[PDB]
Amino acid sequence: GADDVVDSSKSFVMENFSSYHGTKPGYVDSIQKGIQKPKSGNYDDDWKEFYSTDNKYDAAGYSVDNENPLSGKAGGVVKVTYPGLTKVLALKVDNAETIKKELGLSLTEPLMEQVGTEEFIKRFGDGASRVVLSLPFAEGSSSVEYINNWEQAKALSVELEINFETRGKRGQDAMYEYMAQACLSCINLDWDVIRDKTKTKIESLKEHGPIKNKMSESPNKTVSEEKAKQYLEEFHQTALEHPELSELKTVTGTNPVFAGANYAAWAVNVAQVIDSETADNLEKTTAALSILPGIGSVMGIADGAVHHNTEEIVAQSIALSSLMVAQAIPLVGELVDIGFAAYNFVESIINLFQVVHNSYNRPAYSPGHKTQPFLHDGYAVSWNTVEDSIIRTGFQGESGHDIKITAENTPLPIAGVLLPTIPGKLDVNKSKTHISVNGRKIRMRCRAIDGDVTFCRPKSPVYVGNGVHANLHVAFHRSSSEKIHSNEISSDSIGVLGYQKTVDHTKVNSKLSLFFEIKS
Amino acid sequence: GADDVVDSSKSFVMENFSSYHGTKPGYVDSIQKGIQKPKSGNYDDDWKEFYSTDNKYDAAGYSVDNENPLSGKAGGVVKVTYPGLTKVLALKVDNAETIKKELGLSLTEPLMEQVGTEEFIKRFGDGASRVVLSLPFAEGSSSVEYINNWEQAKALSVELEINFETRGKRGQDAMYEYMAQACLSCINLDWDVIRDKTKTKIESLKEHGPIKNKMSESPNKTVSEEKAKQYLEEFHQTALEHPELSELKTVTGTNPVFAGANYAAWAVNVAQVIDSETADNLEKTTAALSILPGIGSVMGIADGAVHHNTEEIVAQSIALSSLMVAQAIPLVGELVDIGFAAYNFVESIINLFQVVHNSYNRPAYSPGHKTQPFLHDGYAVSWNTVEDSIIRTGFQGESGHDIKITAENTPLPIAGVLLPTIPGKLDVNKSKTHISVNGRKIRMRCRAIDGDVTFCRPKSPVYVGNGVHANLHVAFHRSSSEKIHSNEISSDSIGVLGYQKTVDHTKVNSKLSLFFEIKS
Repeated sequence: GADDVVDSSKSFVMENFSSYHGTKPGYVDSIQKGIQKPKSGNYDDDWKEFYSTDNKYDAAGYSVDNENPLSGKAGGVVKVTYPGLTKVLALKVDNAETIKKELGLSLTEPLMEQVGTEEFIKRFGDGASRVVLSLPFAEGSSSVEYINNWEQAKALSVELEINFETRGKRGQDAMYEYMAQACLSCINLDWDVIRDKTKTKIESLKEHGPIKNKMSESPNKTVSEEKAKQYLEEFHQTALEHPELSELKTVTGTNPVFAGANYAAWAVNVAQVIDSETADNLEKTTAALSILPGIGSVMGIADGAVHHNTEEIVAQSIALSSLMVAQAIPLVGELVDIGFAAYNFVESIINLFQVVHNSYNRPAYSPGHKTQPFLHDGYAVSWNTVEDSIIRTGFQGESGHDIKITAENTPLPIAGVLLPTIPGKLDVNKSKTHISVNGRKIRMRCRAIDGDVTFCRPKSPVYVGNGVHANLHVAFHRSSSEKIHSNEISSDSIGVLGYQKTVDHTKVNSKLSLFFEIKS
Repeated sequence: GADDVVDSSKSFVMENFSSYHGTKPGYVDSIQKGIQKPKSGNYDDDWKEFYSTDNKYDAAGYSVDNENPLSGKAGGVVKVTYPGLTKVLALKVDNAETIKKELGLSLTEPLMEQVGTEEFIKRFGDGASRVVLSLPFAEGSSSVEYINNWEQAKALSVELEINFETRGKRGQDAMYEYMAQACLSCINLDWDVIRDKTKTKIESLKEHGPIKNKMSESPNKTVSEEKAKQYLEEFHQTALEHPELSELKTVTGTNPVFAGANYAAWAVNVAQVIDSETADNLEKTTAALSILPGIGSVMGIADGAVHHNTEEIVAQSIALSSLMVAQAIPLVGELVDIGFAAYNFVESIINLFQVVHNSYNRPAYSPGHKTQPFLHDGYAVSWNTVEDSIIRTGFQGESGHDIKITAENTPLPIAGVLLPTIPGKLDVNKSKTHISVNGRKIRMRCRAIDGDVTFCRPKSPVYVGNGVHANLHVAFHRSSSEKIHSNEISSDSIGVLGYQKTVDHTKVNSKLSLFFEIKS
């Protein structure tokens, strides 16, 4: 029925309904004369339309130069307003055939065509001058996408929200500073400060005796990739000794992702894929750099956290990466000017920083929460469904909870599982708790540890891998209707235990965590 | 309603309804006198019951000695038959409160109690002498689990299906040879042959000049773990040169998982966790060995396939592993007799082989098929739902397909995606195809490659990692109602491309495959 394709709760009517539209450079002024369909030349006749959104910051992402989409200039965002009263109709599905059939409309005329006809709107407009469809912007987003009938969009009034090119910043800085307003702490850095600090640090580092000497030491010739990495590793060790890098050094030691070997491999990789034509063009540089592994070493991003979180540390890491890439270019080839390290290398990587910082500033589930997998030591585990991750409380009775388990290649063991328990309010049903391995149901033997943890081991050995997967089913029983209190529990996760290894001279199992939420 | 908890299609009535029950050693004869509730001492008052199954081979898995569940003897399987007519009632959920409420029965008396009362059965039995509940055995399984009211189970007639101890085989060989009857080729090996071949190969290998000399060379002293691994690696290289290992050598070279370094690390790991008490006890040996990583090297299992698939190669790998572990024991400690390498080491690992071979012999989805993830190079990708993996054909209109993407730690790029296409019958809708990164919707630029592939790249750089995940949404449009024909397509997978690397002196992207099925 129509409620299968339309959400009446999120449908509504508004007077002067406004929304936002990202606009490419060169059209920021011309679009403000009026919304008009572009010239001929698509993918779905039913979906011809003019697109807008409720989120001006999402709209800013569609404003970059189409001929240089990765690195080009952003135009701006305009606000577009319908005069009068508009019915926004929220959809539950984006399939034109389903929407057409379930709304009793003609299946022979494009959906978006009919949305714009006087019939359809006297019928669905609830007294509105026009009808605009709505859809969920995307998975992981709360924004709203608006689909406007072109003709009806002629009625739109258009004005400026922001012109990114009037700010006169370098690269895409204005666009990303704007998007950062869409609101782990937060990374909201000043990139003019970072760029100036980076140039300053590069010039200043290059005038140190030890670094100058290291520079001389270079083969300054094409040499094998392992020799190049060894020299670059040495260079990194030298430069990090200097005080303009002191903060970097301190973050460097807290994580192997940040070690000199990883900077060396990144710098060698960069020099290997940047030829003279690419070095001269920001877009081509960005496309090349953007497909390399290892950028988290330069970015100080590991374990879900952005560790290079101040303008000072970021400028230090970019400065150091720049001079390492300058050192690596003559060790891989002869035909590329090392000016790339100071110019488009810095310009491009600054752009990549802003993309990734932008991702980490958006709400997202951590590994092991809801349906995001926990990936670790070659395993993948995850809650089968979102409800599995909720442990309901305040009632007598049972619940069951499914956890998917597998591994990437060779067979890896599952040693057991650490579960929460609370006498009366949350006991493990050890009859109904089991692990199914390619459909072989394996029962468990469990013992209590302290008072709030039950540890269960399979009664036959469990292995998972390419082609062998498992379902861990956890059954809890509740003899009391008393609500669980958030300190009767000492962890917020179920701990699946993988293979045994030695961490700092102690034998422990690989830990695979599924985070739960107690509710109700 | 009752149809929310009961499946009338899989419910039925049978005359002389029989099923199977795994029986622990010492109870195979006594159980055949009659089914009886054991003495007092559970987890859910509603679920007191006697359990059976439709699959005698699954039942065989519950027949092992409870005091030695990993490695102990298996009793057998008995067939249990109800005289007369039984109503089997299939359930859709295993929650006693939900089942009780929805079936209009009392919520104050255990479910399984009421199942056994004359009331409930005149009412649901459709003229049956008793009522037995049914449930899905497990995830990934097609077997059926039966839950029998104890009292009503007094009526059961019991006979022998198999006594595993009468076969008089070593270890658990009878149980696993039986389970293998439950039916990539298949691994159905004769383990008496393997054991005899293994003893023979060990004795024969130990009498070679080169291997004897290598033996002398050993420090024969406790030494560092890296020195031990170096010597063991040398030893492995020596033994593989001898003709009784020729088949092993040939499989050895086809895969780095099988290289001498991995055997050495396994053998060192084993020697490190086996003390004298553990070496003397099969169950304790098995519990220790079963939680180690790396067993696929000895098993020849990698990439979803069992490469050591003949009695000859398996006996060669176990023989070689045995003598390596004999060499590693004095290099880690002084208090353990190397007789462990020949006795319980071989006994235990044979048991682990049978467990894993048993897993690979069961039907299962490969990585990237249905909802099993494809794990590779630190990424995880998967179909969001099972229907996403189906591309329907034979109609004009659109479909959409969601692929979850993330990575395990530091930010890794998504370079683009390779998609199937067929003019008219399956075109990419490049307006509605996009990738959402923590809710940031990124559009694509696509180009055709040949005639049946469309390659799409994001218009802003995509990275994923701990805390950053993506949804790839693929929209197809169909201008013809003609059914896709299975040679208009040259691959059965969508290819997500990750970071760039060099494979045999060529630059390629990490390949992440989502396998689809064309249907309808």
